[PDB]
Amino acid sequence: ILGGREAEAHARPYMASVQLNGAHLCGGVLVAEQWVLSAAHCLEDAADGKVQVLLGAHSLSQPEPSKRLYDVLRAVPHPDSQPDTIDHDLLLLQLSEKATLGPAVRPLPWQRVDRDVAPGTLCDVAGWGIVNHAGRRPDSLQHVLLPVLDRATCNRRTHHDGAITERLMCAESNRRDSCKGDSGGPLVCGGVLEGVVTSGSRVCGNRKKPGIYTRVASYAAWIDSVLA
Amino acid sequence: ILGGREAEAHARPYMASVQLNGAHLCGGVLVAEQWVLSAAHCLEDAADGKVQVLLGAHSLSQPEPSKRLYDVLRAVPHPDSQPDTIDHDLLLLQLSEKATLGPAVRPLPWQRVDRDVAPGTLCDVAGWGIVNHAGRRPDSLQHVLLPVLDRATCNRRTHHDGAITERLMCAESNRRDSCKGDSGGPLVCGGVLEGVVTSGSRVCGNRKKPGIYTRVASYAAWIDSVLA
Repeated sequence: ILGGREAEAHARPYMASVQLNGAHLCGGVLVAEQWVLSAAHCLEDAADGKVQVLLGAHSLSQPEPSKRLYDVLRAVPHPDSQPDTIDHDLLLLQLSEKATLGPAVRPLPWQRVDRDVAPGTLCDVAGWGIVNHAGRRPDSLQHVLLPVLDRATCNRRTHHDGAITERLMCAESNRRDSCKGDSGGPLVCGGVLEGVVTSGSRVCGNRKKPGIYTRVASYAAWIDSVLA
Repeated sequence: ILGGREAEAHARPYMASVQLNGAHLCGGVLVAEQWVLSAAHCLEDAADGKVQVLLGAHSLSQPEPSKRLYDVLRAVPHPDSQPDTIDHDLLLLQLSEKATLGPAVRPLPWQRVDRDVAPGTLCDVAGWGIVNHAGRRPDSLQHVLLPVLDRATCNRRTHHDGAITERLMCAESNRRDSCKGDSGGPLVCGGVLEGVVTSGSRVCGNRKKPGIYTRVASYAAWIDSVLA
């Protein structure tokens, strides 16, 4: 997160860190007791090793009683994920067991009505991604409030040139923005999960290249079937 | 609503007024494009007449551009609802057509994870019910912030002595409370629907007799089956 602030201790209990051999790789959001939503491009770059999910954490390096690591039994793609759609694709991670819930670990309901978030709405993005362009990695969870950008403006030739489809949404990237290591993390509006960070190799903090989040309402039926 | 204040007009786009022969009878909450959640008893026990649900309203009498009346195609009470109890006091009403969504009309996501809300949590209840012990009714929507009360305290012999099932929850009622006409309406915590105001004769604003709300998380499977 660029131009953000350190989040409050464990104020976002659905927040997950998808890890690769014990190192933060991408964000994730706990969506059921045994399921975490993340970005497919995340698991693709998952080096060669043990993928695990860290729940109940604030600080990545300090011991905390709510911190718990789970193994991923499997990762379930959706119907039209292919070579070329992977940048903005979702992935459902199934934990080795049901997560122990409490004040520092709790699923977040997601939006199930396919209707766009009104432009200008302030949504919260959290993550342990890059904090400056030089690559400073934070220890504690960061977050920022970003206004939703209307798709029309996001698709201008000067911005994303028609690449933003009905399954994606944009947020302003004027200084404040999500970046490298924030992908797979939540975009929450009004206490409801509306999108998932799916940055890819996008430049950060450039107002002309707004942040991209794939809309979870678009995949509600699919999430439903796999969780049931 | 007792000890509340007038809610900011159309700030709660999911609020519905279940009406009987043109008058407000119960509160309700829009949970899908064509479905409204309410309390079974509030409807089932009343006098005969035409049932309609009013969406996009603030004032019950003044014309407003977002206001729309919908007929009900059918009502699906919970199967275990009985006239001699307040358990399973949920009712699903199917609108004659899909509601026209917009800034003032929008469904509210509900809790699907079974879980209890942490005691002390501040939840918002809104409704067109009685504003005083005399039985005065407001023209505009009112709301009040209530802290959730743990089940053990609520089940004390001095409070609701055993009556509160695992699928019921309470909220404090010390001079602030939901009351007659508020039944069927939403108890919202953190932007997500957690409870539905239960029907049942009970005094209002008495701190010794807390407000009882039906926990929607315990009925997720049933709700899902009717909405499919």
